[PDB]
Amino acid sequence: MAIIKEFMRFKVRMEGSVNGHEFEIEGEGEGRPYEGFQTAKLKVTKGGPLPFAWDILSPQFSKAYVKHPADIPDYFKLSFPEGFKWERVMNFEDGGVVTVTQDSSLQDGEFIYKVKLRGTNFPSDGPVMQKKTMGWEASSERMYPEDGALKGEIKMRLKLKDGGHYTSEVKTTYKAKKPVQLPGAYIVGIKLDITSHNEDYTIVEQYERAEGRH
Ligand SMILES: [Mg+2]
Repeated sequence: MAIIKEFMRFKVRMEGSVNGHEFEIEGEGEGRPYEGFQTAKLKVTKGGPLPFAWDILSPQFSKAYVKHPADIPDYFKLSFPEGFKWERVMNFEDGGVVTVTQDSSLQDGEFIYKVKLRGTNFPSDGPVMQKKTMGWEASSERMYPEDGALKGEIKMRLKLKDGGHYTSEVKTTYKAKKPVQLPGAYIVGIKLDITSHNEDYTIVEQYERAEGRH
């Protein structure tokens, strides 16, 4: 029967560095892929506590869980079980840069995610390295087919604790491991929130809702 069930779990591992500080994270998540929501519980397993804002990592922890209207081919779901890769660059307005690569697959009944991230050039006195952030505004990820993959572009807005925001220009390329039907251009509306964290953000739970529309 259907490869992807109405309820699905995942496991994730991230290896990363930000301004040369190495860390690892392991987590697990679950959600309802056709309804477009999911939760994740992440643990810093190496390199904790992190000396920077969790918020730059949160968008790196799951595109199988986007609700898609029936007339827009669901590139992500169609790619399983083999799955898809994605690569991302986030150019923040004060010059920090985060580059990410990710592999998604369906193995032994659950999604498996492997992420590698490199952040550099965050100013030492900036909101990222000083942990002065408080979560992302809703995003519209503009998806368009290009050069045989699905490209997404976002101008993301990170809220500041004091009031105000901090901007990032994001480009992602999502590419199935086997050829799959690409959609036309469309938009994925996304909202991500940290719903729980321990004091030093070595255990973090986050909730995301995502839905495609024309
Ligand atoms: Mg299993």
